[PDB]
Amino acid sequence: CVMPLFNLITTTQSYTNSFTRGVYYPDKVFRSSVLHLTQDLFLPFFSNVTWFHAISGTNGTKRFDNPVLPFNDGVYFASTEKSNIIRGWIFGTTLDSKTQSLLIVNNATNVFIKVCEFQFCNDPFLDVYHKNNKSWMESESGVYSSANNCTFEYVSQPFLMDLEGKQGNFKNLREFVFKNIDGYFKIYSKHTPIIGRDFPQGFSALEPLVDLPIGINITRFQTLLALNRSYLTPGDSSSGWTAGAADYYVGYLQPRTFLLKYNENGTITDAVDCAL
Amino acid sequence: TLDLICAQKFNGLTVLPPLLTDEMIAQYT
Amino acid sequence: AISSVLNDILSRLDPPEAEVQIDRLITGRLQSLQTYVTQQLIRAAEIR
Amino acid sequence: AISSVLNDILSRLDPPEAEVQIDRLITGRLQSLQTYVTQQLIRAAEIR
Amino acid sequence: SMTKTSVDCTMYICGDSTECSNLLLQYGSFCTQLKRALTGIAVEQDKNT
Amino acid sequence: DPLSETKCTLKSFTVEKGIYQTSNFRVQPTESIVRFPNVTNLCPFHEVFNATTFASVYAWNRTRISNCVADYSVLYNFAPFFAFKCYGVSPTKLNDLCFTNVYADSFVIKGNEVSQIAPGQTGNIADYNYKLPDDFTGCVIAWNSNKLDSKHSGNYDYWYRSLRKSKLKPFERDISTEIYQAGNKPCKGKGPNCYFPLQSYGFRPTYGVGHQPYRVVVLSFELLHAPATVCGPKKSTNLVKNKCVNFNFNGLTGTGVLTKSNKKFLPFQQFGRDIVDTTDAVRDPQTLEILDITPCSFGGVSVITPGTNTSNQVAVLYQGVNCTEVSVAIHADQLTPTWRVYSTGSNVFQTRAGCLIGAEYVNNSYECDIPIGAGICASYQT
Amino acid sequence: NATTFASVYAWNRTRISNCVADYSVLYNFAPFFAFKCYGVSPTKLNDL
Ligand SMILES: *[C@@H]1O[C@H](CO)[C@@H](O[C@@H]2O[C@H](CO)[C@@H](O)[C@H](O)[C@H]2NC(C)=O)[C@H](O)[C@H]1NC(C)=O
Ligand SMILES: *[C@@H]1O[C@H](CO)[C@@H](O[C@@H]2O[C@H](CO)[C@@H](O)[C@H](O)[C@H]2NC(C)=O)[C@H](O)[C@H]1NC(C)=O
Ligand SMILES: *[C@@H]1O[C@H](CO)[C@@H](O[C@@H]2O[C@H](CO)[C@@H](O)[C@H](O)[C@H]2NC(C)=O)[C@H](O)[C@H]1NC(C)=O
Ligand SMILES: *[C@@H]1O[C@H](CO)[C@@H](O)[C@H](O)[C@H]1NC(C)=O
Ligand SMILES: *[C@@H]1O[C@H](CO)[C@@H](O)[C@H](O)[C@H]1NC(C)=O
Ligand SMILES: *[C@@H]1O[C@H](CO)[C@@H](O)[C@H](O)[C@H]1NC(C)=O
Ligand SMILES: *[C@@H]1O[C@H](CO)[C@@H](O)[C@H](O)[C@H]1NC(C)=O
Ligand SMILES: *[C@@H]1O[C@H](CO)[C@@H](O)[C@H](O)[C@H]1NC(C)=O
Ligand SMILES: *[C@@H]1O[C@H](CO)[C@@H](O)[C@H](O)[C@H]1NC(C)=O
Ligand SMILES: *[C@@H]1O[C@H](CO)[C@@H](O)[C@H](O)[C@H]1NC(C)=O
Ligand SMILES: *[C@@H]1O[C@H](CO)[C@@H](O)[C@H](O)[C@H]1NC(C)=O
Repeated sequence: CVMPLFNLITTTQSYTNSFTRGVYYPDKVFRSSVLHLTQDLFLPFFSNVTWFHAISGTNGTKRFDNPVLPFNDGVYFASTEKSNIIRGWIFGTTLDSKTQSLLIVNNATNVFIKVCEFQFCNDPFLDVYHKNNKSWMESESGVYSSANNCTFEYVSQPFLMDLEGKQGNFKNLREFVFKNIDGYFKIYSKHTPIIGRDFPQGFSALEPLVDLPIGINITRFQTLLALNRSYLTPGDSSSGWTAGAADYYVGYLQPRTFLLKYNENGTITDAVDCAL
Repeated sequence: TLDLICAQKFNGLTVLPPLLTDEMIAQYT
Repeated sequence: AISSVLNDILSRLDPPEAEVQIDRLITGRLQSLQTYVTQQLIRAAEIR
Repeated sequence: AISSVLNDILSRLDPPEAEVQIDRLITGRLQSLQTYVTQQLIRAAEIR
Repeated sequence: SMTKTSVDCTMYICGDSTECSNLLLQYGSFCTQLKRALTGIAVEQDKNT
Repeated sequence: DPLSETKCTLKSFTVEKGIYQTSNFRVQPTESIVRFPNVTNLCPFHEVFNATTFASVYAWNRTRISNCVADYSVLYNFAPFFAFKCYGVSPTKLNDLCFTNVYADSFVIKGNEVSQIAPGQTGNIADYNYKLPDDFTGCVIAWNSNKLDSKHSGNYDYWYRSLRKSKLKPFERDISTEIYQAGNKPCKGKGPNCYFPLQSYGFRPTYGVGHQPYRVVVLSFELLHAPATVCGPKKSTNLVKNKCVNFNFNGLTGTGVLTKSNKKFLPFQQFGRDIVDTTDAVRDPQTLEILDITPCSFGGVSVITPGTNTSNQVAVLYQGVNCTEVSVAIHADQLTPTWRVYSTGSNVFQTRAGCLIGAEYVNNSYECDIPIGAGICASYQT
Repeated sequence: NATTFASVYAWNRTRISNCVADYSVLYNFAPFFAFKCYGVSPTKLNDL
């Protein structure tokens, strides 16, 4: 839990429109060429989501924005980045060793999901650095100091996510939905390539990624950002920790009734927000 | 012009053909 | 049911015990609505 | 009832406990059939 | 005319379930009535044409 | 025979000329098939039920049971079964279902407090220690543990919550040690209007049976057919296609023919439902195959009589079914009304109204006598 | 908390009226071996 002194900038919460993003598959049932009315926790159409930036400035000031946010009934997270600065999230009520806390982290080789009474630091983060100027790798020493009374551990999803490159814009529109229903933490996800720069207009249903039966109380969450020990920007001799450019939007799920359109192919191609 | 039809036929709900075919109605007309 | 007022049943019972009275009232009122609509349909046929 | 599938109710309960759910389903489906037939009779009167 | 339909009570209500059919026998001749009404409707459709 | 079924439908020994919708035909399943996943490792029920130490009731121990075959015959071995109350599921059927997950809530209470462990119950343990949901489905097993949870000097390691500000919500665990406050005066320690919420049980062997320690395990189930996961010990059999069978896919029971499907299920999708919420396709637990389910052929059966005084001969119409499927059903004695009408080869005619057996299709045209349908009529003629 | 209680065959009848019924007092001096409320939810007793 050692954090080198930085000229940290206070987080500024911009606002923008959700358009028609945030629609996922409510269930595991296959449907074809149908219009399904479903009541579920959705991100309402043209909802009004918060925008945060995580960047390092050219004047030495680095915007390391990891504010603690409420979870409410669920969270929709949208992310655009090139160096995978966003690496995971923390979930819990008190975020200390008193209560069990959930932690999802990218290990850069696998995906770690733990449920323990972690002794999180003030601003937990993942320490990525270059050993022997030969091996880039990540460490979790900056996230928590100790772990005790662990109840769930899951090392899986050996996927590097963004692998095609940065053709259009980072090809890394990472959209996730986190829900907590009946002790089930459900993660839905979609990796949409970006036709444009930020938040393109369009429709893309979010296929479920992983349903963890952790069965813990979650009310608050926080993003985790990766800090690299210099040698990211060519031509810069400033020996210090630097973070790449990343943008992330957060919206909140609410109980809505949606009319989803399944084409003949099993995929949701359009949706109507009944209360809009 | 006159799957929903298969699903209806799948739980006891059948449709009976009319006694006069469209050809006989056309003949009468 | 114990009473014909939904607020009374909701105030005097826990949900598991309230659903029985709520269901008796729902069945009775569904039947009344169905009877009204059927009589209206027959009368509207006569008026047509 | 606990479920709308007769096979599920028959598989998850002993007969004495299953008859309650079976009877709820029978009542609901009898009502649906009666409503369908009454509407068909009124419509057939109009068509006649 | 209109479409002639036929409905099977046992299949619609208690589809291939013996326990449910035995319980349904306790409601009397509701299905004889439903079947008779539907048959009358169908014969009337043919008469209309 | 068909004429007797007509007579019983009309409740008369005399039948007039006409066509009578007598009964319904159904083809019957020939085999029963069960498909269950790879799983063979038994669930760790012994670990939960035979644990060396059990947590306190106010801190009830939650154990997750998943990805294993749940053989409940082990439960009968090491348990006297003081209480075996299964709520929402028949215990004798526990070996036949697949449950999405199993949750084992193990704790120790007093003997007389066993009845409080049930939905809708009231009491100290029910309201302040462990509360079951109103729509709880699962089982509750309670058995005496005096020989292992009692001490001569008193077993004070077990504590129960006696006082709390509000009643515990379902599946809510309270471990706070804050001193209970009665009124508005704040509590800074033991004294007036201040009491410790946790009270030690002090189990002793010399105590009565109603006060003896009892180990209670609540098995909570979520009976959903999409995730499957944990089912009981049924030996899965081979899969047969294009044959009306009784299929059991991971607890989902049904009857029909399973055929190869062109439907493309997304990896997370386990089954498909038609527009009116009827199961249309399913996924094989073993071969990961998409199988279209079609219900076994069925329809109405009408009897055409020329009048019982004119003749005792009848014709039979199987409504809305090909003559080939009917003939196959007779050849495999699958049809439900088992009074098969003798077929001569010329007896069978294919109408748009169904399959007609027992009438000879002549090429002439006459005025309609008994309306069969789709322009076809039948009459008693030379 | 009466000093003497009447016999069961001569059960003692007491009239409670014209007062505010605060049932939180009942939880103070009672171990509550049985608290069976029939026709009313006990947790709602403070609201009626
Ligand atoms: C549903 O998926 C199928 C199978 O992938 C798609 O069918 C293909 O369509 C393309 C584009 O016309 C053809 O080149 C292929 O030959 C088709 N494959 C077949 C017929 O097996 C179909 O287009 C998809 N439906 C959509 C996207 O609406
Ligand atoms: C409830 O108790 C069980 C044992 O009765 C615990 O299960 C153990 O969990 C640990 C976690 O490190 C495993 O190493 C053991 O193998 C498990 N089994 C046994 C027999 O010890 C379980 O963790 C407890 N749950 C809670 C919430 O306390
Ligand atoms: C039941 O017992 C109560 C006391 O438990 C009696 O109430 C008393 O009634 C007398 C009547 O003269 C009053 O003076 C007292 O103040 C009351 N209270 C007490 C605490 O003694 C009541 O009368 C008894 N009822 C019957 C029918 O015997
Ligand atoms: C979005 O929130 C902002 C906060 O400034 C408010 O002005 C605006 O009305 C909100 N828009 C919608 C669509 O809710
Ligand atoms: C979850 O934690 C929050 C914050 O501590 C608390 O208010 C809430 O009651 C908890 N939920 C449950 C079900 O215990
Ligand atoms: C990350 O993956 C490595 C192998 O690539 C593994 O040994 C390690 O335990 C994982 N977790 C870490 C470093 O926290
Ligand atoms: C873990 O459980 C033990 C045993 O109940 C308890 O004493 C301790 O406070 C818990 N938490 C940690 C962080 O060890
Ligand atoms: C219960 O029995 C199992 C299986 O033999 C054993 O491993 C375990 O230690 C026992 N628990 C006790 C005796 O508390
Ligand atoms: C079960 O095992 C078979 C081989 O015996 C395998 O093909 C199949 O995929 C397995 N089922 C699963 C993984 O669900
Ligand atoms: C009966 O089956 C044959 C062969 O499968 C088929 O060609 C024919 O169309 C079917 N009959 C009708 C009336 O569709
Ligand atoms: C019950 O308590 C009240 C209030 O202190 C007191 O007046 C009464 O005498 C007590 N009754 C007994 C001790 O029988």
